[PDB]
Amino acid sequence: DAVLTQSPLSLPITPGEPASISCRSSQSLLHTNGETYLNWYQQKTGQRPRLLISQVSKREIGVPDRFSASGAGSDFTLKISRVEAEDVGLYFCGQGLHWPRTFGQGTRVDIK
Amino acid sequence: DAVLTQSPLSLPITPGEPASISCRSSQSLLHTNGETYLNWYQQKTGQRPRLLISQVSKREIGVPDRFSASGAGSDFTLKISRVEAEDVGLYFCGQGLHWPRTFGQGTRVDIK
Amino acid sequence: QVQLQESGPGLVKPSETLSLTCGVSGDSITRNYYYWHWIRQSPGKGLEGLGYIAYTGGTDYSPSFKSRVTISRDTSKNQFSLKLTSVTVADTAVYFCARERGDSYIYSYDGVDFWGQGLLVTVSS
Amino acid sequence: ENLWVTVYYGVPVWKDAETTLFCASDAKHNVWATHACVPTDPNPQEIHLENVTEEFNMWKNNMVEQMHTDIISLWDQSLKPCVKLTPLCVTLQCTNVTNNITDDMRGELKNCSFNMTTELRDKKQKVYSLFYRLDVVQINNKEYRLINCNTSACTQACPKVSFEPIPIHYCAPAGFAILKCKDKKFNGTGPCPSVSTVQCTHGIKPVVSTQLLLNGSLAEEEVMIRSENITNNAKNILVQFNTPVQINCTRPNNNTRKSIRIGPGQAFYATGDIIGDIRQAHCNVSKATWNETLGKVVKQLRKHFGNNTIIRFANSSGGDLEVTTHSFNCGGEFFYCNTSGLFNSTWISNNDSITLPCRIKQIINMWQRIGQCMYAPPIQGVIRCVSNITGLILTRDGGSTNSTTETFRPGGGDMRDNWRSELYKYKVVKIEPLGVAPTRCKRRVV
Amino acid sequence: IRSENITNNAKNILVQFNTPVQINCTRPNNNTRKSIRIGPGQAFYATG
Amino acid sequence: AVGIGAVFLGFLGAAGSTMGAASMTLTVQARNLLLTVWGIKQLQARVLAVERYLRDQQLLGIWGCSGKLICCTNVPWNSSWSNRNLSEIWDNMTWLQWDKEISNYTQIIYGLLEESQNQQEKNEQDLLALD
Amino acid sequence: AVGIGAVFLGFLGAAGSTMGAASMTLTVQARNLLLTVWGIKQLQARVLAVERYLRDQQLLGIWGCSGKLICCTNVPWNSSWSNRNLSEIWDNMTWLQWDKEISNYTQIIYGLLEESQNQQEKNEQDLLALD
Amino acid sequence: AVGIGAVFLGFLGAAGSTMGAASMTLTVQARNLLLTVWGIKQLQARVLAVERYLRDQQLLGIWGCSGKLICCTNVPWNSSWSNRNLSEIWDNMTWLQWDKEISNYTQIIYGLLEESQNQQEKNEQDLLALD
Ligand SMILES: *[C@@H]1O[C@H](CO)[C@@H](O[C@@H]2O[C@H](CO)[C@@H](O[C@@H]3O[C@H](CO[C@H]4O[C@H](CO)[C@@H](O)[C@H](O)[C@@H]4O)[C@@H](O)[C@H](O[C@H]4O[C@H](CO)[C@@H](O)[C@H](O)[C@@H]4O)[C@@H]3O)[C@H](O)[C@H]2NC(C)=O)[C@H](O)[C@H]1NC(C)=O
Ligand SMILES: *[C@@H]1O[C@H](CO)[C@@H](O[C@@H]2O[C@H](CO)[C@@H](O[C@@H]3O[C@H](CO)[C@@H](O)[C@H](O)[C@@H]3O)[C@H](O)[C@H]2NC(C)=O)[C@H](O)[C@H]1NC(C)=O
Ligand SMILES: *[C@@H]1O[C@H](CO)[C@@H](O[C@@H]2O[C@H](CO)[C@@H](O[C@@H]3O[C@H](CO)[C@@H](O)[C@H](O)[C@@H]3O)[C@H](O)[C@H]2NC(C)=O)[C@H](O)[C@H]1NC(C)=O
Ligand SMILES: *[C@@H]1O[C@H](CO)[C@@H](O[C@@H]2O[C@H](CO)[C@@H](O[C@@H]3O[C@H](CO)[C@@H](O)[C@H](O)[C@@H]3O)[C@H](O)[C@H]2NC(C)=O)[C@H](O)[C@H]1NC(C)=O
Ligand SMILES: *[C@@H]1O[C@H](CO)[C@@H](O[C@@H]2O[C@H](CO)[C@@H](O[C@@H]3O[C@H](CO)[C@@H](O)[C@H](O)[C@@H]3O)[C@H](O)[C@H]2NC(C)=O)[C@H](O)[C@H]1NC(C)=O
Ligand SMILES: *[C@@H]1O[C@H](CO)[C@@H](O[C@@H]2O[C@H](CO)[C@@H](O[C@@H]3O[C@H](CO)[C@@H](O)[C@H](O)[C@@H]3O)[C@H](O)[C@H]2NC(C)=O)[C@H](O)[C@H]1NC(C)=O
Ligand SMILES: *[C@@H]1O[C@H](CO)[C@@H](O[C@@H]2O[C@H](CO)[C@@H](O)[C@H](O)[C@H]2NC(C)=O)[C@H](O)[C@H]1NC(C)=O
Ligand SMILES: *[C@@H]1O[C@H](CO)[C@@H](O[C@@H]2O[C@H](CO)[C@@H](O)[C@H](O)[C@H]2NC(C)=O)[C@H](O)[C@H]1NC(C)=O
Ligand SMILES: *[C@@H]1O[C@H](CO)[C@@H](O)[C@H](O)[C@H]1NC(C)=O
Ligand SMILES: *[C@@H]1O[C@H](CO)[C@@H](O)[C@H](O)[C@H]1NC(C)=O
Ligand SMILES: *[C@@H]1O[C@H](CO)[C@@H](O)[C@H](O)[C@H]1NC(C)=O
Ligand SMILES: *[C@@H]1O[C@H](CO)[C@@H](O)[C@H](O)[C@H]1NC(C)=O
Ligand SMILES: *[C@@H]1O[C@H](CO)[C@@H](O)[C@H](O)[C@H]1NC(C)=O
Ligand SMILES: *[C@@H]1O[C@H](CO)[C@@H](O)[C@H](O)[C@H]1NC(C)=O
Ligand SMILES: *[C@@H]1O[C@H](CO)[C@@H](O)[C@H](O)[C@H]1NC(C)=O
Ligand SMILES: *[C@@H]1O[C@H](CO)[C@@H](O)[C@H](O)[C@H]1NC(C)=O
Ligand SMILES: *[C@@H]1O[C@H](CO)[C@@H](O)[C@H](O)[C@H]1NC(C)=O
Ligand SMILES: *[C@@H]1O[C@H](CO)[C@@H](O)[C@H](O)[C@H]1NC(C)=O
Ligand SMILES: *[C@@H]1O[C@H](CO)[C@@H](O)[C@H](O)[C@H]1NC(C)=O
Ligand SMILES: *[C@@H]1O[C@H](CO)[C@@H](O)[C@H](O)[C@H]1NC(C)=O
Ligand SMILES: *[C@@H]1O[C@H](CO)[C@@H](O)[C@H](O)[C@H]1NC(C)=O
Ligand SMILES: *[C@@H]1O[C@H](CO)[C@@H](O)[C@H](O)[C@H]1NC(C)=O
Ligand SMILES: *[C@@H]1O[C@H](CO)[C@@H](O)[C@H](O)[C@H]1NC(C)=O
Ligand SMILES: *[C@@H]1O[C@H](CO)[C@@H](O)[C@H](O)[C@H]1NC(C)=O
Ligand SMILES: *[C@@H]1O[C@H](CO)[C@@H](O)[C@H](O)[C@H]1NC(C)=O
Ligand SMILES: *[C@@H]1O[C@H](CO)[C@@H](O)[C@H](O)[C@H]1NC(C)=O
Ligand SMILES: *[C@@H]1O[C@H](CO)[C@@H](O)[C@H](O)[C@H]1NC(C)=O
Ligand SMILES: *[C@@H]1O[C@H](CO)[C@@H](O)[C@H](O)[C@H]1NC(C)=O
Ligand SMILES: *[C@@H]1O[C@H](CO)[C@@H](O)[C@H](O)[C@H]1NC(C)=O
Ligand SMILES: *[C@@H]1O[C@H](CO)[C@@H](O)[C@H](O)[C@H]1NC(C)=O
Repeated sequence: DAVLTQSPLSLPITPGEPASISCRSSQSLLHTNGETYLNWYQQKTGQRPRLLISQVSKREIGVPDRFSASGAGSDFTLKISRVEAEDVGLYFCGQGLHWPRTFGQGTRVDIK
Repeated sequence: DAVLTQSPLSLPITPGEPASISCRSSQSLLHTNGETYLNWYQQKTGQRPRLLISQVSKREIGVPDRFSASGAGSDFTLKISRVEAEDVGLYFCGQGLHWPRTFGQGTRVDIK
Repeated sequence: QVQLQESGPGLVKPSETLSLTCGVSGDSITRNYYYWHWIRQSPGKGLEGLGYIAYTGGTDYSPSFKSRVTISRDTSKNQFSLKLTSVTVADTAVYFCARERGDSYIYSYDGVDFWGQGLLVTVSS
Repeated sequence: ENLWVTVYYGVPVWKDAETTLFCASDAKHNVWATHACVPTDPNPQEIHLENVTEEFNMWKNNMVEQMHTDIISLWDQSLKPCVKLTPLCVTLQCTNVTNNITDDMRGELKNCSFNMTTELRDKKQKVYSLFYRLDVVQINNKEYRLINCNTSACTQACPKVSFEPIPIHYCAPAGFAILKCKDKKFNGTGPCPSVSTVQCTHGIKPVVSTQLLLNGSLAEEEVMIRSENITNNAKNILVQFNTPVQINCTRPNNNTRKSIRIGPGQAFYATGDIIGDIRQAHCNVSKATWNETLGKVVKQLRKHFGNNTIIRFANSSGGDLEVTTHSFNCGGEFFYCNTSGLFNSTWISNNDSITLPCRIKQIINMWQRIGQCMYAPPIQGVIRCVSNITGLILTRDGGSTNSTTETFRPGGGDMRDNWRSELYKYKVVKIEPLGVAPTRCKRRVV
Repeated sequence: IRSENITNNAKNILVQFNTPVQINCTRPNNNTRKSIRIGPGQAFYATG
Repeated sequence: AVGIGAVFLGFLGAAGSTMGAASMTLTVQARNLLLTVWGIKQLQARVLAVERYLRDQQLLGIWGCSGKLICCTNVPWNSSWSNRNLSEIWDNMTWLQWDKEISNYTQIIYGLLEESQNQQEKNEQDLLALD
Repeated sequence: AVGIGAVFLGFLGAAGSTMGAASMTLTVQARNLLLTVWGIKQLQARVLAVERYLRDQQLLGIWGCSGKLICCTNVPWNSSWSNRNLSEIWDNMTWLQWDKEISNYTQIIYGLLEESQNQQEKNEQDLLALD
Repeated sequence: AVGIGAVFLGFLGAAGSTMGAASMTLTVQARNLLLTVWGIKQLQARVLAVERYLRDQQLLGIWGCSGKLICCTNVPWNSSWSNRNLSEIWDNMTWLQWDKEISNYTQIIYGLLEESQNQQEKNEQDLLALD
């Protein structure tokens, strides 16, 4: 089973400064066809999940450009240029290559 | 009239060594359009002739690869890279350029 | 595949008309770029081309036999025949019917694709 | 039933072809230009293909020839702006160095003095410099001259270009692709069970060696023996290791550099007076690791010639200094080490380091060129050299039906073998997207 | 006869033959070649 | 995301698959076709790539397919070339093996297509000229 | 001669005009796309222009518009990409501003067009196989 | 084989033949359109040949005949350009003479063809807009 391990577990922050979240996989996500499969999700308090970025570094339509990501192999990170007060909530890093599908334990963001 | 002359008249050989036949023409077979019109034929004892090579060097479909030919202008040669025991019979060289059509006298091949 | 087959009498007396017919199966005589010949294999003297018929109906006879050979066609049944008058003892040979390749406007194709089976005609009483 | 032919564009069909690949690098002076190489891809893609097999066959691929030509082009392009040493051919008066000279180094260095021109054509200057015994001949204190004076005049390597072998990546052009064999036990020839397509090849080190391959790519899981025809003793044998053996080389002489203005804007970097003690240059290698490596090579080499037979190793036969001694330019110093101490043992069925001496030379021609040499300027300070050994180039000693004591012998000449040991996993192919096949589709007559 | 303007005397006249004539030329002197090294890797082949 | 349905693969990724399955990836192969001495070498490589692409496009243009990855022609197949079953080729043979088998008969099909196109063009022009 | 009717403008003269009026002058832009070191410089520029033109032609070739300037497609336009009126885009905007706004979604549209054309080719071939 | 029927001829070998008979050999002429100093010369020649072919294909692309050697257009022939019967041109004239006679009016015909295609393109798009 491809297990995902995020870090840090908790990231206390304040508005107007950058933030970073890291996601690591136990197995390489580079498929035989030369493509990577990783997606970043967001979930507010009591709300349903929402896909933020896809295919490692492909920004979804309708999500603000403040969110960004990059990486390859087994090391990937999510970088937020400028965080706002409405960015609180859990963050997940999913993979769609190895069966069964798995997601990280979850990283929470809250005001310092 | 453009007549064809073959040589040698007889080709007694044994299974194990190559073979060669030559055919010449009195007039130049290189037509004004830049294409030669000489063909090779094989005829068995009491059977219809078969077209082996066309356009000087074109191995007709369904003919063994053991046969080959080359030439240009007025000199042509038919060479067998690997002769077997079923290659006994007459060989005819003809031209489809001048009118009336002519064919060689016919050289017969037989086991020594 | 295409098959050729000649038909007619194998015995003819001397000094009169001689007629042979060669049927065609598997292909149409009105093909875009193909010709139909009549070749005879005489013993010792070699092959001889009596004449041919083009897809357009035009006939062509050799100079030594232009005054004796005649070719006709009948597209309704897909066959062609040859008429030969003033036959002699020297005409005894195996008559074949074959189909060669016409030079198309775009490319050039040569060679006789298929041959018949051959019918020996004896000119003697 | 009726079948109609149709034409398809974009099929994966391919065929062998010859093409001139272009170099690529990180695009970060050195002897290798690197300015003609476009920047490498930030993240090269490797596509592994399933159920396909290709007939790989080295010793005939044009990749090695193209690489050889490229190395020649960069090497020639790096010597043109440098100064030509044409007025150096003069009558040299030399004398042996007797200041703390050791027994082994005795007569190696010769203190030479000669008349040399200056920036003004109306005057000359008297200077002196040190030269090795291998770069001077006697004319019949005594008179001497340079070895290249009676052959051809050549330029000196510029001091700004370093001899560091940075990696280079070869990439196929548009319409072509290079295949890679992912098999861990791939033989020098035959069909590769697992073929994979790649955009650009891995970084190949353009190192220079004559007997022992160094700074190369090691084997994936075991020692591999490569040879076009193992039964032919005249064919070289290539062996690749699985683990490396370190070697430490050094030049303890703390020599200095001296600039001699031989003309307007031209200066000759001669060797200055040696300060401190003088000792012979040498290299070291662990005896335990070398013994284990040799044992593994014997074990892998015995299955090709039989278990009963015993193989033997002997030193070089003879010939030019380039082939009879291992050479490799490191620290801007060309070395020539006597490898007779490495191949001195037998292998019968069923204090902790080895030291070998080396000689330095300044007139290096390289490859098989006689009309164009090169003068290596001296390097100030002490030179230390640590290196990784990856492979060797052996040669069989033709023998009768002895069926024993198979005597092997090190020695390589052409530089093509060095790159062959690195490019054996690649082959360039040409794709043909046009294809033809039948189906039931007819044509809509209008 | 080939010429751009035959009536113009200032223009060259070219003539082409239909049958050729043979010409035999020779250098009967049995000279020898001598090599003189005029420098490093350079030589001048003098007349011996 | 990979699954039990379709698969993406990569450039020349269907070389080991059958013709029927490999025919779905015709676009990926087609979209990837496009110191003075070194400048000459680089320009030579680019020019050669352009000539090859232009030659392929020209061959397609002479036939009755101006531009499309899959097209049909109006000439029947001749068993003499292959004689193999229909389903046995697409579902049990790859493109490389089929290419190797038809390699000795490509020039004939290439000439037949040109002949049929010329005849069709003249017939279409004559048919349209009766207005 | 100039008048109250139609105007001719020049090469890229319709840049300031609206999209509707600029769409009528698509032919002028499309028809104008075609010391040894100096020779290398000129050949490099020529090859670059040829490659760019062939790139655009290849992109049009992959789709069903291999030989026309204006062509329709089957994929619908998702409102999220623009959510703007049809009349306001053609009669109250220029190509430069529209290109600036749609630049963030060009790759998605190109991929959708390519996939749709490939699927349409497979469907047409399958339907044609019946006849 | 040569006979009373058709004739193969050669590349640019039907120049003396009439227009009606030479119009059947368009494919043969179309298919044959494709030390540092010497490299520059050969590269220049190759680039010029490719540019010429690309320009011809571009001209055909602008018109509605981008993928066919023989096509039809909607703009008629004004008598002022040739004022000669139809039979006397195809059955009594060659391409060299017809080309020399129309050489002074080719540019006008080219402009008319381009304008006609542009108008038809917009008319067809407007008509298809109803769907
Ligand atoms: C096989 O691979 C090995 C690597 O293991 C190579 O070993 C390298 O050899 C080169 C010389 O060929 C070494 O480079 C020299 O190192 C000297 C020591 O300096 C040390 O400290 C400085 C601090 O800045 C480091 O930058 C440096 O890397 C060392 O760690 C330097 O003094 C030398 O600089 C002089 O020469 C250069 C040009 O080469 C000039 O630009 C400088 O101004 C100065 O004059 C030089 O950098 C290198 O350190 C070795 N690497 C290791 C890990 O030891 C082998 O050369 C290689 N090939 C072969 C054939 O074996
Ligand atoms: C390499 O070869 C293997 C073996 O042929 C390929 O696996 C095969 O993939 C095809 C799909 O194209 C399978 O066909 C389908 O299988 C399902 C199974 O339920 C069946 O329901 C369908 O009707 C159809 O038969 C085929 O079974 C499968 N073979 C196996 C698993 O043994 C593989 O795709 C090839 N890979 C490449 C890159 O060519
Ligand atoms: C397509 O044509 C090529 C030639 O252009 C054919 O290749 C040839 O194939 C034959 C076998 O059919 C090879 O013959 C060899 O004979 C020796 C002696 O008997 C035998 O030991 C070999 O194993 C081999 O069978 C021949 O070398 C080979 N090449 C040439 C240049 O002739 C090919 O077979 C043809 N393919 C088809 C499908 O017709
Ligand atoms: C630059 O922008 C100006 C607008 O600021 C453009 O002028 C406009 O040109 C259009 C042409 O269709 C005019 O529309 C016409 O208006 C008259 C009067 O209402 C009407 O009868 C016609 O049927 C048509 O609708 C528009 O009025 C006019 N606006 C102004 C303020 O003059 C100008 O053409 C643009 N130039 C370029 C090169 O883009
Ligand atoms: C080169 O020029 C000669 C002389 O004009 C051409 O020969 C002539 O070709 C024409 C056109 O095919 C022939 O006209 C037709 O003749 C047939 C009978 O063969 C008749 O049924 C038609 O109604 C029409 O009259 C013409 O007879 C023929 N011969 C002469 C003496 O004029 C030749 O074809 C030209 N070749 C080339 C390659 O341009
Ligand atoms: C197409 O245009 C070209 C060039 O504009 C025309 O060629 C020219 O035609 C005229 C005749 O209209 C030639 O004039 C000659 O003048 C002499 C002296 O008066 C007279 O003896 C001749 O009989 C002839 O009239 C002129 O030399 C010729 N070439 C040039 C370079 O001007 C051509 O006639 C035009 N074709 C058509 C169909 O309009
Ligand atoms: C090589 O020879 C030169 C020339 O004699 C030596 O240079 C002189 O050495 C002596 C003794 O050390 C000094 O007193 C002089 O001043 C030096 N220079 C000149 C111009 O005479 C040089 O030392 C010798 N080097 C070696 C290693 O023997
Ligand atoms: C350098 O040049 C000087 C000047 O020509 C040479 O000195 C001459 O040497 C010869 C041969 O020993 C004597 O006959 C002359 O009398 C010397 N002339 C002078 C002015 O000293 C000298 O030999 C040359 N070589 C070296 C190595 O210094
Ligand atoms: C100087 O060295 C040479 C070798 O190059 C040697 O033959 C000669 O005897 C030596 N002379 C002295 C005095 O040591
Ligand atoms: C140059 O001199 C050396 C030493 O005397 C000799 O070995 C070599 O053969 C000479 N080369 C030529 C070209 O004479
Ligand atoms: C590689 O394969 C060839 C062909 O079978 C064989 O002759 C050769 O000995 C093999 N080499 C090794 C090291 O297995
Ligand atoms: C290899 O060498 C042997 C002689 O040792 C020779 O007989 C053979 O033909 C050579 N080639 C191959 C492919 O075995
Ligand atoms: C090599 O080994 C000898 C052993 O005595 C030692 O003296 C020398 O310093 C060593 N050299 C290096 C470079 O390790
Ligand atoms: C070379 O020097 C390094 C210095 O750390 C040492 O670890 C290594 O053992 C030495 N190797 C030999 C063969 O002396
Ligand atoms: C290698 O090491 C083994 C250890 O037992 C020893 O027996 C053998 O003689 C050694 N070989 C050499 C060549 O030193
Ligand atoms: C040599 O010995 C090995 C075992 O170490 C064995 O597997 C191999 O078969 C032997 N060689 C022969 C030719 O029997
Ligand atoms: C090493 O090779 C040389 C070749 O000239 C030879 O003279 C020498 O004896 C060899 N060394 C040993 C230990 O045999
Ligand atoms: C290399 O060393 C051995 C050690 O015995 C010696 O015999 C041989 O002569 C040396 N090689 C040279 C070229 O001097
Ligand atoms: C090789 O080993 C033998 C063992 O007796 C020794 O005498 C000889 O000196 C050695 N030679 C070298 C070059 O190490
Ligand atoms: C060489 O000697 C000089 C003496 O001043 C010293 O400064 C320098 O460090 C020495 N070289 C090395 C590499 O230690
Ligand atoms: C040499 O080999 C060691 C052991 O594999 C490795 O750690 C080191 O990086 C290598 N150095 C070079 C320059 O390849
Ligand atoms: C060539 O023909 C022209 C025109 O008849 C004539 O004036 C000229 O004199 C001829 N050339 C020669 C060299 O006679
Ligand atoms: C040829 O030369 C004559 C004078 O000899 C001159 O009148 C005439 O113009 C020239 N040119 C031609 C074409 O005749
Ligand atoms: C030319 O003729 C003269 C006549 O005396 C003769 O001596 C000489 O040898 C001849 N030369 C040649 C080259 O024929
Ligand atoms: C020229 O002189 C050489 C000198 O050896 C001699 O061999 C040769 O025969 C002479 N030539 C003639 C033609 O006598
Ligand atoms: C084979 O080619 C011939 C050419 O005339 C064609 O008529 C036939 O239909 C083709 N094969 C079949 C049976 O479809
Ligand atoms: C296909 O080939 C197989 C193998 O000979 C045969 O049994 C079968 O009848 C053929 N036809 C079909 C429609 O499967
Ligand atoms: C929105 O995009 C989807 C693709 O997921 C498409 O199916 C749908 O038709 C689009 N909406 C409209 C209104 O076209
Ligand atoms: C165009 O957009 C405006 C908003 O500015 C809206 O009021 C108007 O109704 C829209 N036009 C149509 C036809 O919906
Ligand atoms: C050809 O045109 C001329 C002049 O227009 C006319 O007199 C003649 O009758 C025409 N011929 C035919 C056959 O229409």
